[PDB]
Amino acid sequence: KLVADERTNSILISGDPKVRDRLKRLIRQLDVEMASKGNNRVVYLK
Amino acid sequence: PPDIMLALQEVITQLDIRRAQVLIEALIVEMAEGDGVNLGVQWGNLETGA
Repeated sequence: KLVADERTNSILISGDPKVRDRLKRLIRQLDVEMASKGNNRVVYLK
Repeated sequence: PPDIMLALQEVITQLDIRRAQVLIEALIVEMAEGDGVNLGVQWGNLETGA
């Protein structure tokens, strides 16, 4: 199974060294860019 | 929160530009020109109200 901390922002795991192989895989899988959501913009009226 | 933060920061950085400024010079030109001629001759005889 699964844990983490947002003091650290760190995945913790509970289970296999197969869960350690595949979930170091998923440690890595969703680490990447945040893709600059630009959720908000400020448009300068012409 | 850290995203909301990074977001507010990107909003404040784009609203926080210097403001240009206008020198509004109005130019009111009131130019008035008047010309009157009164000419008129009045006869009168008050001995006999005429």
